[PDB]
Amino acid sequence: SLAFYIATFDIGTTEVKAALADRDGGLHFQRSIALETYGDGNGPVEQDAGDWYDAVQRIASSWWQSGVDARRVSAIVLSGQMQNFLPLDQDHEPLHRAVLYSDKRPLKEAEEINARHGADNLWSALENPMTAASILPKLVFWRASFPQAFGRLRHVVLGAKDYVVLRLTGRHATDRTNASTTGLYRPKDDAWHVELLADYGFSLDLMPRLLEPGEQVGGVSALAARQTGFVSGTPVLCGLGDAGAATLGVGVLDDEDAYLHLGTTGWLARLTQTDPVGDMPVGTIFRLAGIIAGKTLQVAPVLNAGNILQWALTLVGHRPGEDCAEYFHMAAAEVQGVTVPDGLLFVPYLHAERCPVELPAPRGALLGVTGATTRAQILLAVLEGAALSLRWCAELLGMEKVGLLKVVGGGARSEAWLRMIADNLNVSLLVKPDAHLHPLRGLAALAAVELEWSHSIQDFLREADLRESNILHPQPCDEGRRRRKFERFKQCVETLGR
Amino acid sequence: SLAFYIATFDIGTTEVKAALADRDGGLHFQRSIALETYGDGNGPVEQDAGDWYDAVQRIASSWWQSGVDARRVSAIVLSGQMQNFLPLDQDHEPLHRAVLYSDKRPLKEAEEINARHGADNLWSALENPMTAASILPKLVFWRASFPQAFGRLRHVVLGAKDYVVLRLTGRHATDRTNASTTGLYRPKDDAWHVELLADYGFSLDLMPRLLEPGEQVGGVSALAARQTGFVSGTPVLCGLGDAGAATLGVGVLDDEDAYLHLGTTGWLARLTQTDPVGDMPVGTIFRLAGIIAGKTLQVAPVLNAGNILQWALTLVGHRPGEDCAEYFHMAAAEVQGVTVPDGLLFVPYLHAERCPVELPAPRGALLGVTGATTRAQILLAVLEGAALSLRWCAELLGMEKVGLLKVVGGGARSEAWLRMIADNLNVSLLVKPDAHLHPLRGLAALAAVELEWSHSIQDFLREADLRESNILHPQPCDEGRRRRKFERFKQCVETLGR
Ligand SMILES: Nc1ncnc2c1ncn2[C@@H]1O[C@H](COP(=O)(O)OP(=O)(O)O)[C@@H](O)[C@H]1O
Ligand SMILES: Nc1ncnc2c1ncn2[C@@H]1O[C@H](COP(=O)(O)OP(=O)(O)O)[C@@H](O)[C@H]1O
Repeated sequence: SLAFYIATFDIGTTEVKAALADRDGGLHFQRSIALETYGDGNGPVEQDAGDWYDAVQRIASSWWQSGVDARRVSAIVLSGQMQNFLPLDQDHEPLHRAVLYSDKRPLKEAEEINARHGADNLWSALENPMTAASILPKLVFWRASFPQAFGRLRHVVLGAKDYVVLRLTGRHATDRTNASTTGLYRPKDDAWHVELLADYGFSLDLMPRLLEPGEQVGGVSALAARQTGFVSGTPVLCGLGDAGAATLGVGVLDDEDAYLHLGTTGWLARLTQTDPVGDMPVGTIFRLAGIIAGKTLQVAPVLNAGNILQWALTLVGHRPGEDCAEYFHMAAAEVQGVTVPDGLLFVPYLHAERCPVELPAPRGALLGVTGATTRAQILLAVLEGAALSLRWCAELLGMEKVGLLKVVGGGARSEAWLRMIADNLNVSLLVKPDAHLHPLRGLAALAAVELEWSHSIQDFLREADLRESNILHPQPCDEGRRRRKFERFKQCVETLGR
Repeated sequence: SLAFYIATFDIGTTEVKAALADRDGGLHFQRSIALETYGDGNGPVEQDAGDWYDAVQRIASSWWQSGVDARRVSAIVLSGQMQNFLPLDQDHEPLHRAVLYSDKRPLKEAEEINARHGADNLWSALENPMTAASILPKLVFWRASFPQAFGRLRHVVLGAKDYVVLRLTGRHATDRTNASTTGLYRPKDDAWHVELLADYGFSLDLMPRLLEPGEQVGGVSALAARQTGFVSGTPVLCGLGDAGAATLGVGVLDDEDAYLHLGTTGWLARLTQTDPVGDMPVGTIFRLAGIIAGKTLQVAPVLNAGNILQWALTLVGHRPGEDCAEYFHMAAAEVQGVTVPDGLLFVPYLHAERCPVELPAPRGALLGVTGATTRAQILLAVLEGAALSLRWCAELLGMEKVGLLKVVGGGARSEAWLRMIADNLNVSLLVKPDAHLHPLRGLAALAAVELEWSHSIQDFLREADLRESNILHPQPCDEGRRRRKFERFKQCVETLGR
């Protein structure tokens, strides 16, 4: 016999990762192409969409030239950045650089939209945040500044991998998981928010068609075949937003499954059965549809995360231009066998925050310092404080029934932090290494089901897994005492607001 | 000719310092005897009074055996600990260990006294604090626990050097500066608080006679001559409390002269013309009489001072048993050329405080931390925060007309701190080295006037001074901006109180 593969891609924020997936869950011919970002962190966060496809071309070229036969690639499926704004003309050419999710320039427009429609009405219909990062504001903001370009507007792409899917098949579509993030989509009606788009003079024709991740969008076109070297007619599946693929990739499949992304920034996620939406949160809470039939990923986005620890390296003598390796090492060494006093408390919002609280301005403090306070206790309180933010998020997400938390990211390198998190959230943790491959595993599994390589996604992931860890469980604690420090921690955030 | 000398002593908290003073302001045959303190910092702070005299004997012996002729000693004068409680019997023997000023065990008794008499009445009459450290509470507390000993009570010594003066002459006296500290003395009537002592069943006979520092208490008695080797009849002057002698010693003589003691703990002092006492302060403010005719030293006692800096060495890696030298060095190096952000604020009450605020419990915090905050900025903010406490104290003392601040103590070793203090208090500083000799210079000068060696104290100090510095002046500042950070600093202390 001969090997067949699924071409998997992630169009991520800083790079494009790819691999050819065999039926046994093996990921081969792994590739990585770096993408540039524009804006220098002064407000704008943009990319040239062509770079994404350019990246896909380069990877496919490198595959054929590495002896891979494009006919043995039985399907193409991608994940990528969610919540983009990308305006295209009639020939599918960008009218503007892609504006990324982290761009939040349109403050006044989001304010207006919320005022005009009612925040409770919008929340009630979208089940998600309407903020400066949402697509409607970015679209309004753009129409006003570029009226000519706007005249030529024909399509609005809302996820990075959707553009590449467009380049490949010539059809404009997206997944419900990504749609959720946009603040343009109604989960309950399963449709774009018609009256809201019409009220601002935007046609439905601008919207992509909604598709299941496993549905075929179309086949690779003759032209795309010439551009990439894929075989014309090779199935291109819809795929899904990277949050969806990453969580699928690590086995987040069942009710009360949960996930934690601990990078420079982070997010905590709880999968559950789709329920009637509750009252507006006083903390940005996403509810992503479409990852599993009948289930919703409840996500709390965290802006102060692994960056809190990174900051604290200053405490052990780190300076602006130095490699951080030796300092993470000292910090870990120093907090060994240390205990944090009930009175010592670190509030970790060194940057503006969304969850668990809206803080447009930082609120960073070290409280309860006495003469007996050591630097080691400080370092630890930082981890504790960061973990208390996380417990706050879990409380918002309703995670009291979650048994196990899948953890990814560089943040998990702090053994001391993990311990803080398990203990304070009172949940077990399992670390999942190689976070860059996760969305690819998820995609490969959904593709495998569609190709009839496997009966289910679950079955697929569990096999690759025999291919290759000990769960970390919480120490026993004075529930009630950890709980009192937790409430005080809440009172401190409020009190620091004056 | 041949040298004549004044025997000067300071009966301090941790040691007895002494020297023979010539007429040119020279201090010779310097001695130091260490004293032990009992209580292990668990509440009690006591010493054996006999140790004080024992120390004086040993020093005088060492003088005669070093070729000094006791007849050339023309007067004996001492300073020492103020605000002691020392109960003696009819033979002048202690009925209890001397209870030092820092002892504050009698919480309930001070509370009772204040309730019974009115805090405003007491303040109005005593012009000083009535607290657990005051002599009346300690006396009540002692009578209740030792009724037998109390039956034998005949004299109550209120300053350490007064006991030694008692051992030397056989007369019981004290100075008005020390009397002030006791909460038993009425400045305006110039007398002990009769109704207050009588109301608690204590006779006036227990009180020492009030004397000027320069007045002769008596001559060395035959017996004391045998015990010490001094010449019988050698004048023993009354002398004064160490705060009085230390400030005299450095030239604090004129209205709006000021003084700063920056040790582990500290105090700030402003000399001014005796005025009608104002309303009770919400911050422990002493008003000491008797140092200069018609003038009053206004003192703010600080409990968080050089100990704040000492604590901060933890930040640069200091650990419990290590020598501190190299760490003070790094901290100084690290804050060089650094600026403290207007938003970064350190509240330095790592221990309970009296001035500028009553804080029975610590209130230590680092506020306004952002991601850009460095350790160096932290170190500096600590100094700034400590200095802001000091500015608060100056504001309480009414120091807006003070031109120059005489500074003593190990605290002054931080060049960076001095700069913070000058800038924030907006006053010039002059550091006075060898703080242990200060009370001796002061005593020697007052003695010199009495012996007709010099026409005035001022004249005396200014000469020794030709024997041997650049004043440090404040940088120009946005008054108004330093002032806004100062007010915020006040608001933060209150807000941290919940
Ligand atoms: N050696 C380490 N030990 C502890 N944490 C680490 C270490 N190195 C990196 N980190 C953490 O990794 C975080 C970023 O991880 P990462 O997964 O690359 O997220 P991101 O792609 O968002 O920057 C940092 O903020 C830091 O706290
Ligand atoms: N090398 C130094 N540099 C800066 N400050 C110093 C240094 N060494 C000692 N100190 C300060 O000295 C203070 C104590 O000084 P000191 O005059 O002996 O007062 P005390 O007798 O009350 O303990 C400490 O709290 C510390 O901050």
